[PDB]
Amino acid sequence: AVVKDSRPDQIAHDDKTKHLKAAFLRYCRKDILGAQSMVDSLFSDSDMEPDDELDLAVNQISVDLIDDYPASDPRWAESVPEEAAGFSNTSLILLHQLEDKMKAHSFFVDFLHQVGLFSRLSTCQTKGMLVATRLLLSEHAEKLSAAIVLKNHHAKLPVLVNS
Amino acid sequence: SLYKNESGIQEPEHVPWTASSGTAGIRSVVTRQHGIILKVYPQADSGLRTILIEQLAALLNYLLDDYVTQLKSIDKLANEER
Amino acid sequence: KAIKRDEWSATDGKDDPIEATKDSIFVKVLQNLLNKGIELKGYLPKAETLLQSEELNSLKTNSYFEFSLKANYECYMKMQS
Repeated sequence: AVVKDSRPDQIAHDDKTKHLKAAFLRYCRKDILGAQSMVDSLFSDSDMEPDDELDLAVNQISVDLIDDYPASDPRWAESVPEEAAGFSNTSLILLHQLEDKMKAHSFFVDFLHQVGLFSRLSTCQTKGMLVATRLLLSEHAEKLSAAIVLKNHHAKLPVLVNS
Repeated sequence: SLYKNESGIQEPEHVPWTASSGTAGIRSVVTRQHGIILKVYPQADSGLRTILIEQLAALLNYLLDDYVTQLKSIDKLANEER
Repeated sequence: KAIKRDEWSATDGKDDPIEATKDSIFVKVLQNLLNKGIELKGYLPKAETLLQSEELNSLKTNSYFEFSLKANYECYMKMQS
């Protein structure tokens, strides 16, 4: 009734970030209790005043999800150009990838809301700029929406839009 | 509505990519597009010109919305100059 | 054999796997199957068995060929699911 996930550990900050992303993975696999237990384990109140690191981890999650260049399954390791199953002028498939990334961002916002770290989110330095986490999510999702929209325009007038 | 901790706190220093300015920034791009629409306009037909004016009007509407939201985000207690 | 009748931009393509195969016979077979009621996701072999098939693996010298195989099969399979 409770499942707790983990993801590859590169750094300590990367490890806590990947543990949060794995709690997201549990959320995606329909497990509220496991994700909530992992969020309780990774975050607990020991006096509450702003710190940059929680915002940093959520922001790096979002930056990875938006700046991702597919490499995972062989067609994505071939999305990385060596196409024989890589990206070779197809509209619906990449629309589906955009759909799944929209799914990922939406489920991540929902996961954070249902675990309750949203109220603990704060303003973080980014490229030297202090930014609100929720508005940062808005901006990244609007970039993804722009990608979806260009894909739609391709699907509507391919030769025109692709040219 | 989803992006609210309690009701949210407006930190005036906040630069969305669509709020970016400069030559590649949205502002110069929309200015040049305005100019191009205007250059087309005398040579455009009547309905062509009509579609031009509604499209350009909507674009300027959105840009002014951007600036107004920026202004409402900005505070002045120390940052009146920004 | 049905796929073999189709045409391909060989040795790297320049077309959409989805839209380009509509004029090909095999996709028409797919719509006929759908009209008769056959689900492409379940009755059209998974990409595993597709690439297991030798007839399907004899024309992979066109990267676009096998790519388009995969793209179209997955796309319409998922439209079925």
